[PDB]
Amino acid sequence: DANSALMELDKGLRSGKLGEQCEAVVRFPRLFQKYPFPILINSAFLKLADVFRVGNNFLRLCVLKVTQQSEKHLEKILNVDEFVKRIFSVIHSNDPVARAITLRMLGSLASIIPERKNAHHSIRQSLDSHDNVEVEAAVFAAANFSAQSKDFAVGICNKISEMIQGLATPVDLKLKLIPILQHMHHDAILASSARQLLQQLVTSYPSTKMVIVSLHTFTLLAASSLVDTPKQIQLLLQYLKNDPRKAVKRLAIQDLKLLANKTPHTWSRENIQALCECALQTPYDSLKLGMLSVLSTLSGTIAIKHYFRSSDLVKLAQECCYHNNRGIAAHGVRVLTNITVSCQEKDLLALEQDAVFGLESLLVLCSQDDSPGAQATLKIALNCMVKLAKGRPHLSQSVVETLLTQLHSAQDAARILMCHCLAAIAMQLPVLGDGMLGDLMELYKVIGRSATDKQQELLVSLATVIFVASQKALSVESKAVIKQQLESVSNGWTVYRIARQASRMGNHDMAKELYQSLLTQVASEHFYFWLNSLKEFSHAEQCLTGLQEENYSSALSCIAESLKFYHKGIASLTAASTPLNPLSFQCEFVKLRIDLLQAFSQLICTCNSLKTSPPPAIALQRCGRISNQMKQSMEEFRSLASRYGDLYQASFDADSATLRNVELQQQSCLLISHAIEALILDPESASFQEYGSTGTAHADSEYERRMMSVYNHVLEEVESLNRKYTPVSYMHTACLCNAIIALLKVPLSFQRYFFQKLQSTSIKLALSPPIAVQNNQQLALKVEGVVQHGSKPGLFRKIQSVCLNVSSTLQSNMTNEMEQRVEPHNDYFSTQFLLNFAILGTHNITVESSVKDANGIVWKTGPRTTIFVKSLEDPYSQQIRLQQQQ
Amino acid sequence: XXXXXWXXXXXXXXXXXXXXXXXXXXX
Amino acid sequence: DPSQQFLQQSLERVYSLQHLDPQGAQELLEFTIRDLQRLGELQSELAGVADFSATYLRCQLLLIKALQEKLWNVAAPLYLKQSDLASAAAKQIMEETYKMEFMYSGVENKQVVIIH
Repeated sequence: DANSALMELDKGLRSGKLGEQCEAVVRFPRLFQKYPFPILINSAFLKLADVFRVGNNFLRLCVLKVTQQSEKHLEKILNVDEFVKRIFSVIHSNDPVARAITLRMLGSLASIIPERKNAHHSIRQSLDSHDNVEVEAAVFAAANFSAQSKDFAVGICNKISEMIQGLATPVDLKLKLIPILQHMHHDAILASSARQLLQQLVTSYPSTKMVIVSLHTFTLLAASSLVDTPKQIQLLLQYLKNDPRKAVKRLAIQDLKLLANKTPHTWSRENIQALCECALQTPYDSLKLGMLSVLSTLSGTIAIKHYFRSSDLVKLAQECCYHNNRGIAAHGVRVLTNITVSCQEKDLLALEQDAVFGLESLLVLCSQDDSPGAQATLKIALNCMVKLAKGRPHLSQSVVETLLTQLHSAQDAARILMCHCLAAIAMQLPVLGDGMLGDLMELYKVIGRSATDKQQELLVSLATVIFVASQKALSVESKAVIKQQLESVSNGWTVYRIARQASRMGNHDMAKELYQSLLTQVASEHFYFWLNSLKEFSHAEQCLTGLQEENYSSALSCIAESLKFYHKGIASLTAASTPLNPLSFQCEFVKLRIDLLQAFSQLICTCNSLKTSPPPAIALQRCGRISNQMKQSMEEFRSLASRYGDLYQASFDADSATLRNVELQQQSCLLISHAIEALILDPESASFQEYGSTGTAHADSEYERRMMSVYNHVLEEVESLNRKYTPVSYMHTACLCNAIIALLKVPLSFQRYFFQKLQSTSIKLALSPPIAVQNNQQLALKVEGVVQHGSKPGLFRKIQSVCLNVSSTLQSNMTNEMEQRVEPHNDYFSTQFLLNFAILGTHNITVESSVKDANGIVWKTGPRTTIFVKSLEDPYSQQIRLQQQQ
Repeated sequence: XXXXXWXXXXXXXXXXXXXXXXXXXXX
Repeated sequence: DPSQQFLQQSLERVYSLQHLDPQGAQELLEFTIRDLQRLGELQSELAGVADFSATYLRCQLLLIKALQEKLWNVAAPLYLKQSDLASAAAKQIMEETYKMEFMYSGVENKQVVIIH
């Protein structure tokens, strides 16, 4: 029990022994974590304040540590006055240590007692005391109270000013005393007075420690109080170009880095010009690297568009591009790449090749050394050339070529990063993949066993770039890769990851072979069923590749074989479903693929049932059973589209890529339904101006490019064959039935949510009311739920509102349809519903938990919890009702 | 640095995948 | 009046950089909306004009984000509303325009015309 544990650690604080008493005090934060109840936190804090008032200074320090560790729980005590009064009573102690501990208490409690005037007076009086610990604690309390109260800040600004220019105050206490002015971000005139004091203070005390602390508190004031920023930036640049000390310049550099990270849009062109001029005439690489880091931070923002020919920034980036320091080279390359991809002026065409060759020189310098600092610059360069390839497409060929030439003559740990870069480039520009296949395959061949630790990562990354590069299948390269893994790697995890990449990129025969090689390597039968299901899915998608062209009989054969293997796979997949981490998305995705393939087979059967099963004896109509057959096919494909949509809405944890894949499947079956409707059922009513504005086809994957190419081709064929034929047409069946082949020719891609579970979130949904309620009374559903973020809480999406829908279905219809959008505030929400049950009997009610994200998209993720409600009648009310009826 | 590299950024190891790694690694 | 000067400077920075890419325009609008919100949290007498201009820039940001959606790159039959963003965006701009017109005391015709 909560109160039982409170008494258990409450009896220890009258023990008399200081050890058990400090035991009792410091057990309090665990109690606060276990039992966050305000009426109990209140009593615990009041007795903590009492033992603070009566205890010695070590017990007071323990109470201080508890109060610091329990800052979020002390806003829920609500007996603030007497608690603060009994702490504050020992500000009058003659002990300076006790006064210091109480000042630290007041500063720790400053969140819940702002504008408390006796605390302000005690801090002001203790700032002038003669004991160093009391003055330091008063400085700490003043720093806390100035952040939480502006009435404290306006007088303490003048006080801190007068005791900074007071020369009786020593230099170290001045150093501790400057950052009080950081919290002057309350009033504009207050910040202006603080800035005037700081301007006098920097020139009054030109010590290196003084100028470091004063410039840092001036910039924290300028960042917090936003109307100070251009003059602060120009002050920092002035102190960077004029003050000769390296430490002052280093603070100016890191401070301008902070201001560029926070507010890059407020930088003027003159500020960037001054920073560039500082970077030109400096002799130190340690300062130039920092200045170029600030300029590279500024280069990735909209400050370049405010800055904008060949300017000082461009010349500086070109100069630092060719530098013996690798960090300076990386920063200059980053600036050049950001300038190149930022705009499309005529002047950047010359420096485009400069960026390319600086990238190549940084690759040839950063690959053969294997330094820990070299890998960071290598990552920067490879990310920069990925950005260069994606932002500007035409010059990507030289980037790919120099990566291929660097791969054969680089160390192993560098090769993983270049494989990642090459895969990132090749998924966006597919024409570069097939030209680089031979060199990459030779690189795979020449591995053998010439590594021991990076061999696995290099093998999986290089097999990944083989699979991305090879848009088609593999004939002998697959056998060579298989032999390389069999001879080299007995680690089955590398084989599993390579097969995972193969099924990601659509190389399904390779995945099938690797999954056959892995069935004897697992321990649990659950993973055996999972691997067998993956093997069968890869085999079925490989069987789907036998569709050559226009051959509907071979289409039926291949679809039937693929269906056989594929729901043998779902037979073996649902055996791998576990109570802990079930295979829900995988099962739904595979079931939807089964249903789509079966609908495709049924539609091809209807293609054949055009020519077979001739029309009836009838003098749309007069077409036979085929009109109803395409009606049923349209209904099935639209149902498939809705089911792909609800899988999309129920996922919520997938990538952008997996969601895009689900959207592509939904668009595929929507395309087939529209192709049925627009040229079989009603060409007159359909075929409106459905001209898709195909502008920037920003398709992230090659699979997506193939799917939208197929969609565009099929839509153009449908529009070109809209009303050219009667609705009972051989061209209609042929074009639709070849659209089936075009849709199935591109292999299916299994995305990351099929394999890896990231952002595991759910709703516990612990509602509180077969329950029985009287007929005249209305039931109250006190429903509450807690969310369960796993590892990264907001990796892809974050919950904004939890939309709860509750409805009641009698005779266990849907008359108590209710909706409430509640917002969780500490990853927990609670709302209360009012359900009416006039009809006596068992009432099945169900509650849903939809999640609306920050973008406003509704995700139907929560459990569908059902409880049954019985509406029993009062005997007096029943007798009255029967007497009134009879 | 691919933004969609599965093998890379393995700090977010799942439950099934971690057990699969432990089962198929030391074998 | 440094705060009034900053508000004018941020507004003219938004106005004078209306030739950027959509990503840069969204970034500039987000920066200026954040700055106007914090300025409203700092200067009390400029709070009304700060969140007035912030709601206007939020309207423009919602319009820009809706006009740069993935649904324009797909055909009408392939359009799907279960991942839609622009439909909520238009409703949000309507709500913000009504909030702008009616919860602000100092409006006139010269502002009502831009609101409409």
